[PDB]
Amino acid sequence: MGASRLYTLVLVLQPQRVLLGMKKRGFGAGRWNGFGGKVQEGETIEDGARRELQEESGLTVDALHKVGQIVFEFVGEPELMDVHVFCTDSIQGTPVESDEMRPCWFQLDQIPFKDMWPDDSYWFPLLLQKKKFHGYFKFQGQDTILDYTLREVDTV
Ligand SMILES: CCOC(=O)c1ccnc2[nH]ccc12
Repeated sequence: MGASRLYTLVLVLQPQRVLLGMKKRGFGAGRWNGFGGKVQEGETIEDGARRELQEESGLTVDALHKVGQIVFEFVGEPELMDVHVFCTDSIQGTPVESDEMRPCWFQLDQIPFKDMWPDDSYWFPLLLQKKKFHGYFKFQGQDTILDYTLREVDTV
């Protein structure tokens, strides 16, 4: 309940590896993550996903697929974060470093969960298993999960 703000998150997932970026500034700096950000006025959610992927990594894609939705609450912040998660295996181009992100490929048994947001350990396996999901995570600061829910869905 309450006003929420729209965000995107894009995971480039190939058969034996996944592309992540080391966030170089701002919110989440110092952690590996997918590519994304705030959705702007005048663009769809999926347009916003492609825009952030191109700005942060130089990549474009043929198709994005909806895989999940995660709602974040941060203690003492008024806006909830409504994050729409997408995947793809159809990249056009070679990934390149930006002001915001330094991209690297990881093997699927070497995903660096110790240096990622702590909710990723819960929902990433569902992404890897190609299951669609709805998550909720309540955070105190950037390290501590106070409450969460997670379930599989038919419709994202
Ligand atoms: C795209 C904006 O997503 C983020 O703000 C965020 C916050 C907390 N855990 C997270 N895990 C992955 C992303 C993420």
